[PDB]
Amino acid sequence: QEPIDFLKKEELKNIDLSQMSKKERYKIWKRIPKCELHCHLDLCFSADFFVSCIRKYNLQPNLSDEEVLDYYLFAKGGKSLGEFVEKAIKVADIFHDYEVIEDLAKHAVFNKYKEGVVLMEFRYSPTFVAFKYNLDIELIHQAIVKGIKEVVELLDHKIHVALMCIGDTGHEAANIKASADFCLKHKADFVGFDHGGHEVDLKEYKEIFDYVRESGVPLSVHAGEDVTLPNLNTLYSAIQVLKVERIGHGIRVAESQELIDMVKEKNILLEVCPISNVLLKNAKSMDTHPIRQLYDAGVKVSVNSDDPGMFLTNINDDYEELYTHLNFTLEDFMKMNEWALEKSFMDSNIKDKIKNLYF
Ligand SMILES: Nc1ncnc2c1ncn2[C@@H]1O[C@H](CO)[C@@H](O)[C@H]1O
Ligand SMILES: [Zn+2]
Repeated sequence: QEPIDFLKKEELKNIDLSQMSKKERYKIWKRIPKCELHCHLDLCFSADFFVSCIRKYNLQPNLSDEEVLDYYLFAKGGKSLGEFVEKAIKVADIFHDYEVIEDLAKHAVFNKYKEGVVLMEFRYSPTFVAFKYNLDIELIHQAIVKGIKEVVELLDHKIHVALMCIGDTGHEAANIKASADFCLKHKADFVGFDHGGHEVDLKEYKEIFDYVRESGVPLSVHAGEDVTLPNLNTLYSAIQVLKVERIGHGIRVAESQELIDMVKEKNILLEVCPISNVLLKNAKSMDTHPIRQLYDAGVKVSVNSDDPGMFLTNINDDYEELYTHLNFTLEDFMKMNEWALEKSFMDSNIKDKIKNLYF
C-alpha cells in the first residue's frame, strides 16, 4: 500500500459526499487520482515555505509572518490579472540563488504528491525566475530539474512530473523569442511551451510559435482568461494561428458558440483554474463560473490550481469549490482527470501506465 488509497471508478457510487463535513470531503478529494496540467512551479509554494524564504534572506525584518503574506501574495484576491502580474513580480524577491530554487521545486512536487496528484505538468518562466537577481537561466533550469528528479526518485515515481517552458510578458527582462530558443535547446526536458503574464494576442509572434510547434513541442498558451479585454481575439489567434493543443484558462470560450464548436471540433482542452478566476475577478463568483456551462456544452475541461503560492491554496481546494458551488460529482472529476491524462504532453508510455494503474 501507499499513504493514499486512491479512488477507483467502481467505488465512486458508494461515496456519499452529502453526508460529509468539509474535513471528510477533503479526505475524498485527496483520494481522487488527479492529473493537473496548469500549475506555475515558480509560484507554487505553501505559506510556511514562502515565509521561510523571506526570513532566510532577511528580506522583511520589520514585518511579521502574516504581514509578509499580505505584502507579497494574493490570497484575498485583487481587481484583475494586471494586479496579479504586478504582485507576482514582488514574489521574485525569493529567487535569491539556485539552492532556494531547487528547494522550491522539491517542496512543490512533494506537496502535489501529498495532495494525491499522480500526473503533474509543472510550468515555469526562466526569465521570470532570472530577472530579480540576474540569475543564469541554464543554472535555474538545472536546479529545477535536479529538485524534481530527487523527489520523484525518493517517491519511487509514484508521482510523474513533466515540465513546460513559459515565455511571458509583463516583467523586466521578459523575452518570448529567447524563451522559445531556451525551450527548444532543452527539448529533452520540456514537453510543451506556453505564454503567460499579461494576456496578449499572440498572432504577432506567429513565427516563433510555428517554429516551436513544428519542432515537436506542442503548445498550450494562456488565452481567454482576462475579462477586461474588449474582444476574444486572443482565443481566435491561439486556436487558428498558434494551433494550440490546449488553452490555459480559456473560460471566455463560453461567451461564443463559434469558439465552443471550434474547441470541440479541434479536440482542444481548456485548463480551467476555478479559484484563480474568482480571485482575479475573471469570474463574478464560483456560482457563475463558466466551467459548468463549458462542461455541459461538451467542451473538454480539466481542473487546475494555477498558482498555489500566490493564492495560498492547493488543488483540492479547486475540487472543493466545484463540488460545493457548482454541483460537480466524483464521476465528473474522474472524467476530467482522464481527459487531462489523454491531453497531457507527457510520454505516451508513461501515460499508459498511469491510465492502467488508476483509470
Ligand atoms: N493565471 C495566470 N494568468 C496569466 N499569467 C500567469 C498566471 N499565473 C502565473 N502567471 C504568470 O506566469 C509567470 C510565472 O510562471 C509570471 O509571468 C506570472 O505572472
Ligand atoms: Zn496560469
